[PDB]
Amino acid sequence: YVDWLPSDPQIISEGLYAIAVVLSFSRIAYILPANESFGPLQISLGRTVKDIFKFMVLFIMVFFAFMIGMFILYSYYLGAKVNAAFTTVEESFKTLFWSIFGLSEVTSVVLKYDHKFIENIGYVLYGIYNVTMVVVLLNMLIAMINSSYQEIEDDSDVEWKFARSKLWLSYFDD
Amino acid sequence: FSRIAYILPANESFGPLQISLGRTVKDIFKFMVLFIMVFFAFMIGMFILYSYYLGAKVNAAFTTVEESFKTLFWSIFGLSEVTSVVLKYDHKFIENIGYVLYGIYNVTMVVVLLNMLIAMINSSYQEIEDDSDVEWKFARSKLWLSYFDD
Amino acid sequence: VFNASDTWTEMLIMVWVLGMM
Repeated sequence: YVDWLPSDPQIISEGLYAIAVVLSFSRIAYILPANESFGPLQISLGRTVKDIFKFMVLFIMVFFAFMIGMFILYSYYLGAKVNAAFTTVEESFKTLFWSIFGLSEVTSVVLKYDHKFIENIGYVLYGIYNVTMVVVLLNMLIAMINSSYQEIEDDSDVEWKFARSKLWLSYFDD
Repeated sequence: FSRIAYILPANESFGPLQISLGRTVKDIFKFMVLFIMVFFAFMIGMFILYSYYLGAKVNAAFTTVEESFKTLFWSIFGLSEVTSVVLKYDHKFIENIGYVLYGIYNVTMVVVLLNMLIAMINSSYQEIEDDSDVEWKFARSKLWLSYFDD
Repeated sequence: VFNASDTWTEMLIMVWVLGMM
């Protein structure tokens, strides 16, 4: 006609483009099992995913349980902690997710108002969450996966053969 | 200094150690190939996402391919920080996209691949038993058999 | 990947994904 915005469709386009790229690069699993030394790998991968689904459901149960209490504890401290920690639900999700890997810091519990009682309550709660959730759930997962393995043996070749059969059987008709 | 493995298996209490070490290396080769497949898949997407932010992040993060390799390698051990995702321009949407992507990479790759590796190594162990002495004897036999002729 | 690092490529990718769909 002649002669940088807050919510522009260009940035949304780029952001969805990134997820589409990662999904298409992950879509290579179709042409993976046709090879020899790679089938059983994929098959056991799928098996362990289907197994750990339920452990994921229980872990998110306990995650929700701890995170609601942690958001209620520091609900009335807006600008009182050391870091921007335990102020809103989004931030609680952030810290409780990124602490599972040792990437979050303990200094996310220290305060600026004295209130030593609430400070100890928070230290105790954060520690007990850490120990219980992380340790017990990990050891349960690994012991139960070795359980689910030790009962089924010698048919991994069979399962890989079945998968590969479906794979190059789907190429015949049309 | 790593070349000392030639004169290691001649001793008694050290042969089977070396033999199982080689066995597990040969086994984890394929897991390494699959892990670098998924690494490449995530890293290309992560370099495309923040390709148009030169000087907008907190740290010198996700700007070039070399830096993407750096962060995605050093995060496998918990040595990289989460603050390598925060921005300076507001664009909250892209910020959440990056947090989500980095987290899902972390969980999926690290956890599932590690548990697959260990469960499959205990699998490959539980089927073969009592012949570790045999394999150590074969290795030691090659070792001090190569000293006879010339 | 070629389109990633530094109009035709855009339309080619679009045609490819349309073929997939």
